Order: sequence, then C-alpha cells, then structure tokens
Amino acid sequence: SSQIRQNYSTEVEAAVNRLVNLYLRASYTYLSLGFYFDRDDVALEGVCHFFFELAFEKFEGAFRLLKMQNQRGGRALFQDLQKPSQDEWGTTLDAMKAAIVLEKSLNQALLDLHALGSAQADPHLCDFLESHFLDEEVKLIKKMGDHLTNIQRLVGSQAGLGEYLFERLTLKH
Amino acid sequence: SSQIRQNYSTEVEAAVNRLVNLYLRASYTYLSLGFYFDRDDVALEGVCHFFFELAFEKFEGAFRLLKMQNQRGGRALFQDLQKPSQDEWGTTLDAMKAAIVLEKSLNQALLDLHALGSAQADPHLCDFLESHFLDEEVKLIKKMGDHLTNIQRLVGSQAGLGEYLFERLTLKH
Amino acid sequence: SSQIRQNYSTEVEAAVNRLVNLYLRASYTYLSLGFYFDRDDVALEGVCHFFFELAFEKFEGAFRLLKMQNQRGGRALFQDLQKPSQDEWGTTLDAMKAAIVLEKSLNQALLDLHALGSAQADPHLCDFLESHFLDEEVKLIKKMGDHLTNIQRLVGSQAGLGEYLFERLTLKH
Amino acid sequence: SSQIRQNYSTEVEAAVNRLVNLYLRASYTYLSLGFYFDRDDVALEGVCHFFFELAFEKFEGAFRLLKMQNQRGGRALFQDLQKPSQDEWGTTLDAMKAAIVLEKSLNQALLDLHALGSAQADPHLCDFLESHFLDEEVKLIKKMGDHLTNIQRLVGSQAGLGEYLFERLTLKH
Amino acid sequence: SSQIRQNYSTEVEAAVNRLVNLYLRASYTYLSLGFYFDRDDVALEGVCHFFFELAFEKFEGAFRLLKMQNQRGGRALFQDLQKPSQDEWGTTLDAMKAAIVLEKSLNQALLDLHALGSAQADPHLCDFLESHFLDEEVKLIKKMGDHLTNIQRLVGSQAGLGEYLFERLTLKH
Amino acid sequence: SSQIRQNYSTEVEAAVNRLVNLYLRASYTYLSLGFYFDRDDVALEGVCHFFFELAFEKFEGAFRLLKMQNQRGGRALFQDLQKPSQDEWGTTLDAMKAAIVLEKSLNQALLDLHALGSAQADPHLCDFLESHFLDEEVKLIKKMGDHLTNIQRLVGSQAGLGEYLFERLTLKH
Ligand SMILES: CCN(CC)c1ccc2nc3c4ccccc4c(=O)cc-3oc2c1
Ligand SMILES: CCN(CC)c1ccc2nc3c4ccccc4c(=O)cc-3oc2c1
Ligand SMILES: CCN(CC)c1ccc2nc3c4ccccc4c(=O)cc-3oc2c1
Ligand SMILES: [Cl-]
Ligand SMILES: [Cl-]
Ligand SMILES: [Cl-]
Ligand SMILES: [Cl-]
Ligand SMILES: [Cl-]
Ligand SMILES: [Cl-]
Repeated sequence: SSQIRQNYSTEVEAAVNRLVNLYLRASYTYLSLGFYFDRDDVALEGVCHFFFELAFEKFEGAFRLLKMQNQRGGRALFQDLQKPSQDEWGTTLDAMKAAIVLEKSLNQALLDLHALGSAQADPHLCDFLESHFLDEEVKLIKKMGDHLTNIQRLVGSQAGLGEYLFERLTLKH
Repeated sequence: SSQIRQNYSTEVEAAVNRLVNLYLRASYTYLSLGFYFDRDDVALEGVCHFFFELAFEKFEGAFRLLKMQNQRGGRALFQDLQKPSQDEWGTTLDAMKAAIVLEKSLNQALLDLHALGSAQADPHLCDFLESHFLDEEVKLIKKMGDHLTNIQRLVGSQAGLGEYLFERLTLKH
Repeated sequence: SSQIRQNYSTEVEAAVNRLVNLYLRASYTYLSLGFYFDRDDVALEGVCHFFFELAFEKFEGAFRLLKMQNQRGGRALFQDLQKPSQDEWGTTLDAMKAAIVLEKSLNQALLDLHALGSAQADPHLCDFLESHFLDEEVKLIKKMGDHLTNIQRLVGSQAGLGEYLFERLTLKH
Repeated sequence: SSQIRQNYSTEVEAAVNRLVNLYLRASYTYLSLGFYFDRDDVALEGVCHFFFELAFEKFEGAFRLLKMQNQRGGRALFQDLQKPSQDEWGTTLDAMKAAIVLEKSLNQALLDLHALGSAQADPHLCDFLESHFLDEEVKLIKKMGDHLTNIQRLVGSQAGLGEYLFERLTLKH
Repeated sequence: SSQIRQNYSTEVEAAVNRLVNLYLRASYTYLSLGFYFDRDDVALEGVCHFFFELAFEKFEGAFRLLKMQNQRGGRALFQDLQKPSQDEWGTTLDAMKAAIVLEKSLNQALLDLHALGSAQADPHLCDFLESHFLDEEVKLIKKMGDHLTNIQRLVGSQAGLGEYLFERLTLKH
Repeated sequence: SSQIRQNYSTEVEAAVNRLVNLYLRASYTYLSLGFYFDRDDVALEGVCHFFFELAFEKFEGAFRLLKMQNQRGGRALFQDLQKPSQDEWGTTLDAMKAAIVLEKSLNQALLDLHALGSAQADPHLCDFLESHFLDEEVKLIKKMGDHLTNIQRLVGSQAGLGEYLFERLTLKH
C-alpha cells in the first residue's frame, strides 16, 4: 500500500473517519438549528447567526481531519450522515442545551481519539488534536456555558422578554 | 393608436392602472402610519421611520409601474385615492398586523396580474413583475412576519416595556 | 387631550389638514403631468422632469405640514385624494397654464391660512408659512410665468418647432 | 450526439439559428443606415452614430444567442445574410420609421421564440430571452417612438431646419 | 399555521426539501472527490481544487434553497444524507464523467421543480430557480463538457502524461 | 452628382464595394470558426479567441473601406453575404489552413485593387491600401504560417496531445 504511511495505525485511521462523520453530523445539526431560528415564527437573528457560524466551524473541523488523514496516508471513507435529532429546537435555552450536549459528545470523541493515539505511540496525532481541536472545544464549551447561565438568568417570569434581550444584547447581529 | 405598442393587451393595461392605484393607496396608508407614530402621545421613532420608508417604497413601485405602462405604449389613467382604513393605528402590534394584511393584498394583486400576463402570453410583463416586485414583496412580508413574532414575544405582561424595547433595539433610529 | 398643545386653534388644525390634502392633490396632478409628457406620442423629457420635480416638491410640502401638525399637537387627518382634473394635458403651453392655475390656488390657500393664523394670534404658524412656503411659492410662480412667456414667444406659426426648442434649450435633460 | 444537451428541443435549436440570422441581418441593415447618413450629401453625424450603435447592439445580440446555443449543446448553423431592404434611406424620419419596423419584427421573433420555449417547457431559454432581450427591445422601441414623435413635431413647414435641429439637439455627436 | 405563507403549495415545500437533500448529497460527493484527488497516490491538485470549489457551490445552493423555504413560510425538513456512490473515483476522466452525470441529475430536479411551480402558478419559485440555479447549472455543465473533451483528447496512448498536462495547464493551482 | 468626388473612378468605387463584401464574408467565416471551437465537443478556447479577434479585425477592415468610400464621394452598395464555406471546420490545422487560404484571397483582392488604383492614377487609394491593409495582411499571413508550422510539428503520432498543447502554450486564453 502506502508510500508515505508511517506510524499510523489502522485503528487511528478508522477512528479518524468516524470522527469526520461526527463533525459532519454536528455541522448538519447546526445547519438545522440555524434555519429553525431563521423561521418567521421564531425570528431570532443572533441565535440564527450563532448556530450557522458553528455549522461552518464543524465543517472546517471535518475538513482538517480529512486533510490530516491524507497527510498520514490513511484513506478517507465516508458514511451516511444521520439527520439531526430534532426537526424543531424549542427555545433558545433548549437549543443551547442541545448544543452543549453535542459539543460534550464531540469533546469526548476527541479525548477518546487522543487516548488511542497515546496508547499507539502516535505523537503526531496527539499533537494535531491538541493544536487544532482540544482547546477550541474547551473554549466553545465555556462560551456555551456562559450563554446558558445568561439565558437562564433571563427567564424569570417574562420568558419572551428575556429571550429577545439575550438575542439583542449578547448575540451578534 | 400607438406606434410602439406590441403584445400589450387592454386587460393588462387596465390592470396595471388598477395596481398603480393600489400602490399609491398603500403609500398613503404608510404615510398615515408614519405620522401616527410621530405623535407626541405615541412617540415611537423607529416605528415612524419604518412606515415612512415603506411609504417611499410603495410610491417607487407605483412609479416603476407607470414608467412600464408608458414603455409598453399603454396609457396611465389615475383614479381617486381612497384615504387609509384607519385614522389611528393602535399599538405597534396592531400597526404591523395591518401592514402585513396590506402587503398580502398587494402580493395577491401582483400574482393576479402575473397570471393575467401568463394567460395573455405577455412575457415582458411577467418578467417585469418577477424582477422588480415579487421577490421584493416576499422579502418584505418575511421581515414583517419576523417583526410580528418579536413584537408578540415582548407583550408578555409588560406591554409598554416590550413596545419600547422593540422600537429601541430592533427598529432603526 | 394634548400634553404639548399650546396656542393652537382647532380652526388652524383643520385648515392645516385641508392644506395637506391640497398639497397631496397637487403632487398627484404633477405625477399625472409628468407621465403624460413621458408618453411615446408626447416625448418631451425636459417637461416630464420639470413636472416630476414639482410632484416631489409638493409632496415635501405636505410632509412638512404634517410634521408641523404633530409638533403643535394637532392630529393629522387624511381624506380621499381627488384624481387630477385631466387625463391628457395638451401642449406644453396648456400644461404650464394648468400648473400656474394650480400654484395660484395653493398660494391663495397659504395666504388664507396665514390670515387665519394672524386672526388667531398664532405667530408660530405665521412664521412657519413665511419661512417654508410663501417665498417658495412666489419664486415658483415667477419661474412659471417666465416659462409661459418663453413658450408663448415660440408658438409663432411653427408650434412644434417652438415646443421642441423650449424643451431642449430651457428645460433640463 | 451531445454530452451536455438537456431539455433543449430541435425546434428551439433551429429557431435560435433563425433568430441569429435575423439579428445579423438587422446589424447589416443598421450598418447601411449608418453609412448612408455619413454621405457628404446627407451628413447627419448624430443619426449616423445612432444607427452604428444599433449595428453593434444587434451584432452583440447575435453573439449572445450563438454563445447560448453552444452552452445548451445546440449547433450554430449560419445561412446567407440578405442585403438590407434599401440602398438609400431617405430622411431621418424615413430611416427611424424603417428602424422601428425592423425592431418590431425582431421583437415579434423574440416573442415567438419565447412562446415556443414555453410550449416546450424550456425555462432556461425563456429566462435567457427575458433577461437579455425582451426588456432591451421594449426600451429601444420606446426610445425610437420618442424620436419619431420629436422628428414629426419638427417637420412643420421647414423640414430641413427640423432635421438639422433634431440631429444637433437630440442625437449624440 | 403561517402568518406569511401565500401562494406556496405543500407540493413545492416538500419538493424544495427534497432538492436541498440532493444539493447536500452533491456537496458530499464533491467533498469525497476532492479528498480522493488529494491522496498521495493520486496527487492532482488542480482536480482536487476543482471538486472542492463544487462542494462549496452545492452547499451554497442548498443554503439558498433553505433561505427561500423560510422566506416563503415553508418548513425546512432534513433527511439522512446518503454517502457518495463511490469510495474511489478512478481517473480524472472517470471523475469528470461522474460529475457531469451528477450535475445532469441536479438539473433535471431543478427543471422538474420549475415545472411544478409553473403548474401551481407559483411565479416567485419559478423566478427564484431561473435567477439563481438554471443558468448556473447550464454554465457548469458546459464547462464540464469542455473539460471532458479536453481530457479525452489527451488520453491518446500516453494516459498518464495527458492526465498530468490537463491538471497542470487547464485546472487551477 | 457629387460635390466632393475628385479623381475617383467608377471602377474603383465598384471594386471597393466588392472588397467590402469580401471583408464582411471573411468576418462571417471567422465568426463561424470561433463558435465551432467554442463547441463543448471541440473546446479549444485559445483557437476560439484567435478566430473571434479576426472576425472583429475583418469587420474593422470593411468599416474603414466604407468610411473611405464616403470620404471619396463614392456610394456604398451592399450585397447578399454568402454563408461560410463549411459548417464544421475540423482540426485546428484544418481551420488554420482554411484561414490562410482566406487571407491569401483577401490579399490578392487588395493587390488587384491597388493595381487598378495605379492604372487609374489614384494615389489616395493606393496609399490608403498600403497604409491600412497591405502590411497588416502580410503580418497576419506570416503569423498564420508560423502557427501552421507549429501545429504541424505537434501532430507527430499523438495528434490530440499536440492540439491541446498548441492551444494552451501558443494561443491566448
Ligand atoms: C402618498 C400619496 N402621494 C400623493 C399621490 C405620494 C406619496 C408618497 C410620495 N413619495 C414620493 C417620493 C419619495 C421618495 C423620493 C422621491 C419621491 C418623489 O419624488 C415623489 C413622491 O411623491 C409621493 C406622493
Ligand atoms: C453586419 C454583418 N457583420 C458580418 C457578419 C457584422 C456586423 C457587425 C459586427 N460588429 C462587430 C463588433 C461590434 C462591436 C464590438 C466588437 C465587434 C466584433 O468583435 C465583431 C463584429 O462583427 C460584426 C460583423
Ligand atoms: C458535505 C455535507 N456537509 C454537511 C451537511 C457540508 C458540506 C459542505 C459545507 N460547506 C460549507 C461552507 C462552504 C463555504 C463557505 C462557508 C461554508 C459554511 O459556512 C458551511 C458549510 O457547511 C458544509 C456542510
Ligand atoms: Cl450505505
Ligand atoms: Cl372622479
Ligand atoms: Cl371616506
Ligand atoms: Cl447557400
Ligand atoms: Cl431517520
Ligand atoms: Cl438581392
């Protein structure tokens, strides 16, 4: 087989392909989230833009993973992309809760892959994840947690008002 | 009669004149809406500016229609302009509801005229409507629907607060 | 009623609303004049542009009047807008004669309103009219009189030639 | 045959080739018109330039049609180009009358082709015509009608004077 | 249901959702094509970049469709995304053949949707497709056909040489 | 007849008209050549652009001839334009061979006309041809001969490869 492959296990190759699938699924989920908040009967522009930026971020993550797979001499293999878990995403709070669950699952998949790289003595893979993924994910989950807290603080007894204010004064538009 | 007229039915000519009347009536309605929200006892600058921009837009629509009537060799005929349906327009919500009703009526008149053009095999008219009117109208009705949803979300139990916040944080001033 | 209204009679309020109606009717008349001279079988661009500029001027006059009505704490009330007095406007001479008749009627309405303001000891209204309307109107009627004289001088025995030359060499295109 | 052709009827292909022939014939007619008005014994520069600009416009129309034929996977087929209908074109009025007749024939050919596209459910062809041809033609015929009216107004009893003035004060030089 | 929806059939809404699925599948196919040509054992940079640009184009198409669905008051519904039809894509010729098959299928889906819009008297949908999709697709299929012809001309008896030269001298890098 | 004509024979006048016909026929031939190489199943952009530039050059030649005819007081007379000699033009080699045959025929017509001018003692005509036509033609035929030699050198046993390389590395795109 490969004229470049070196120190790159079949286990890591497969796991990288699985992780691509997870990132692309996450991108799709965020595309659905974005268009839901674009509905005339939802109409929260800042929320919309927040989730579309994440759709792009997750697609970029997948792309970098696929680039690395080729740089290492593995073979990119694509699978079916499962549709997102919901067709409607409820409130901004419901959506941000679903997004943090999603991110925590991606982070766990990154950690799992890092551990596999470590067991396989694959330092390039370990560094790749550390340099492009693990801190980005920590930073994103922190920001989502910050948002959750602010959204929650605003529910009070006037939920609509709080939802509008969060979109207007925290999220970008 | 006309040295330029070609493929331009009397039915379309008349319907174009009727549509001009509808656009000018819509412009007038929006002028009334704008000055109501300019009242010292209403005083919602952003709402005022939103409806004045629409008064100008609807006048522009009428002007383009009249330009096209002449380009086709039809004869512009003006009728009495009915005053707007109300002298006072209630809340921002009441006003935005009235505006979307108005826009839906204009859109239906555009669709009706497009259908007439299609039946008469008048592709220039059909393209004119598609290129300058139908998508502008879809975009406007979408924006009004977005606004309605945000206004509605803000009523809650503190209607005045919500009305102020919508004007301050969504509409332009 | 009004928390701002001071020294502003019901008579002036009503007369201001009537004057708005007159200005908007004048704007409409000028819109009709403009599109007539835009006809392929009339085709006098300079005349067209002259009357469209007046349509805009008269609309601006109405707008300023409505702004002032609100600044004084009166209530803008709109009525039906009568269509213009003609559907076709004849020669440039016929049109300019009709325009000066129209302007003289507006000027008389301004003078009448000024007199009412004076009788009611309403100096703000009197100054408003003097500052934004009376001299603009004198200047416009003078310019129309100048035009009439030039158009008349050009009729001679070659009316078409004179009509073309006036449009080409006096009016803007 | 063609590796790209899709939804593109033989009838439309042939009609497009015929329309190319019509446009190129129109270009040739305008070339003849231009050089006639360039004669020392005619010498109307503005008229000359007006018809040369149209020769170029009609050639561009043909070129776009031929580009589209290839984009659709049809085969451009050229036929003999009939010489223009006259060798001398009379007055500016005679020439502008001949030009509007010509344009009306081109417009009818466009409408005929649009109808064929519609019957064949060929929306690309229908849009192509609407986007690049039908409104350009309406605008041109309107401008020619405007010119005819001005030329006619200037004949009066001093035809030479009127012909000179039209060329000098309306047409570009 | 919807406060904005007007003249927008359930049939069109569903078909738009189906078309989104087709565009996203096409984007995925092009992502796979791109990474295959990025393999160290394939290594055709220009081919890689050509297919990645198409992945982005097809994603943009899907996005515009979803935007329009919301502008019309339809509801975006996502389905599972089928993986691409192949894991390895053979030669540049094999790949470009597969890409033109794919594009022809998308074009047929656009035409089908346009026909449905026409039957339903939905001119906004018909114009949307004409303005953003049908000509882009014709232009792309023409370019692919051009490429196919050039690739085919280069096979001769030295296929590797021809594949290299096409990538180096036609495709962008 | 003519108030400007001087030293300008009927024989030269007629021959100039014939030469215009030849130039316009040549322009048409080059238009056909250009669109053939624009076909999806030919697809040689550089060849396409080479022949379109010549279509424009030959049209310019005709235009200059017609300008000169009027400057001399002759009368431009147009005839039917024969369609080009072929509907399909074969290889780049076949096309360039046909183009040099065409150019040699134009050059001979120029030389013939120069000789007629010389016999008629018409130095203005002789200079006009020398200054705007004879050297342009020599330069063009030299360039075509250069191209023929390069195309011929590239046929070898891999004709497609050679045809691609010539288009890519010699002709402009
Ligand atoms: C409202 C019924 N009527 C009287 C028939 C209106 C309404 C609105 C108008 N708005 C404009 C306008 C708006 C923006 C920029 C330029 C212009 C203009 O030149 C003339 C106008 O004339 C109007 C007449
Ligand atoms: C009149 C019948 N024939 C010969 C078939 C014409 C007529 C007009 C033409 N006008 C152009 C032209 C005009 C403006 C800018 C570029 C071009 C050009 O590149 C080629 C032309 O070729 C023409 C051929
Ligand atoms: C391939 C299947 N999936 C997951 C559903 C894709 C494919 C391609 C995509 N391309 C973009 C994209 C491309 C250019 C510029 C911006 C963006 C963007 O913001 C989001 C994207 O998201 C994508 C998802
Ligand atoms: Cl599968
Ligand atoms: Cl009446
Ligand atoms: Cl009433
Ligand atoms: Cl023949
Ligand atoms: Cl499912
Ligand atoms: Cl003949």
